Amino acid sequence: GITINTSHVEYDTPTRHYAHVDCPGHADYVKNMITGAAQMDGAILVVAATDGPMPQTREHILLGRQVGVPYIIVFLNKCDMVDDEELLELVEMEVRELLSQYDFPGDDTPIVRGSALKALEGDAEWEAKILELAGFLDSYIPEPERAIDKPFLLPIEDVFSISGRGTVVTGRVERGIIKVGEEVEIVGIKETQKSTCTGVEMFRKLLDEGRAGENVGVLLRGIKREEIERGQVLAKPGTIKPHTKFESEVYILSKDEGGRHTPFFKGYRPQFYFRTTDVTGTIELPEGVEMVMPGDNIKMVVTLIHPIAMDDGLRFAIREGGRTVGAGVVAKVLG
Amino acid sequence: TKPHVNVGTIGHVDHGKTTLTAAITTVLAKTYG
Ligand SMILES: CN(C)[C@@H]1C(O)=C(C(N)=O)C(=O)[C@@]2(O)C(O)=C3C(=O)c4c(O)cccc4[C@@](C)(O)[C@H]3C[C@@H]12
Ligand SMILES: Nc1nc2c(ncn2[C@@H]2O[C@H](COP(=O)(O)OP(=O)(O)O)[C@@H](O)[C@H]2O)c(=O)[nH]1
Ligand SMILES: [Mg+2]
Ligand code: NA
Ligand code: NA
Ligand code: NA
Repeated sequence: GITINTSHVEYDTPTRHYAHVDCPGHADYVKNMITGAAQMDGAILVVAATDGPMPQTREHILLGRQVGVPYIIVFLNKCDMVDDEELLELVEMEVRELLSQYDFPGDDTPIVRGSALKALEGDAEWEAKILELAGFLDSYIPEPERAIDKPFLLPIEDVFSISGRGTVVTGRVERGIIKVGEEVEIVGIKETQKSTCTGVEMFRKLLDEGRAGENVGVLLRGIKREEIERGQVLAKPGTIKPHTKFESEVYILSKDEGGRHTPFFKGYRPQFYFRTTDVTGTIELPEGVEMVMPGDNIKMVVTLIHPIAMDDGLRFAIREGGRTVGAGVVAKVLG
Repeated sequence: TKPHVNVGTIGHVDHGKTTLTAAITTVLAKTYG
């Protein structure tokens, strides 16, 4: 099992409540960013003015882009140690160039020069820089799109045939909302079919609609139990398409996490667990990469035997006989 | 009521992510408590 090491704190600005996550070491940042163990609507990139950008500075920006972190604000730290406006502008420039190298808008990125330590000590000059950072959290990061406002999507778990009412599929609304009368496409594994929602049920009782986060049953028109299966998803028509090949960032569990004990090479054929089911696939390692050690994280191009409904940001587990040995996130659909 | 937003600190080890994390918490509490 993946070991998740985190530090959670919450704080408020007059207009917003923030759920902040901080991690100990680089491996924690990799794991937690790929698995979605903390979803960042925005990340605060801390760069010590004394060191300037360092290896994990680059890797976290790179990971951030690959896993979908939409915004990055920079807090140039330890400025209490650096009194040289020119040195500070040098570092800032280095940071903007780095952000741009990975498609973040370096030029438009807020960069606050501060000292977390002296601010923490009660020094008013520095506390002001913290307030400035919080201002950018408020102004630079837009109100995130709530689950209910996204197009409907429900990972199908079970498939029932019901006495005279019709075919029923169950699962948790991952997002959006489904109402009786709305159309729905059944995507993945087979050719996309279409149908109509003639009823949403929850706790035995008939409802008008199902909502993100709720476990419901969806009665479908005309479709028969044999035409639908686990791994497929119900979605507002035209919002998600099935794909077989994609680029992804994956983290391979370490030995201590109960993962593999040896590296795997090209030709490794594991199962990719997407939402509800396993699907075998073939892998392509990045140029120059010959093996993947337990604990490593790499960009991996995957080709599934059977299609799956997916879009950038979709999480998946890599497994060996039902046992998890890796975690990944779709970075880019290829087709 | 209030909009909820998820954020976090990324960056190289020892650059001050944990210190910044505490600093944000204490300063916002003393300013907007
Ligand atoms: C008191 N001082 C501030 C702490 C410390 O002694 C540290 C150290 N290297 O000795 C930290 O790195 C320390 O400053 C630090 O950075 C810590 C962490 O990053 C985390 C995070 O993010 C999540 C869970 C646990 C930890 C932690 C226990 O390693 C934190 C300890 C922090
Ligand atoms: N001078 C100075 N030291 C700082 C500042 N912020 C953090 N430090 C020190 O840098 C070291 C590492 O800080 P820490 O928060 O643990 O870094 P982290 O590994 O990124 O979480 C500690 O000794 C801190 O006291 C700062 O603004 N100024
Ligand atoms: Mg830390
Ligand atoms: Na240094
Ligand atoms: Na603010
Ligand atoms: Na070899």
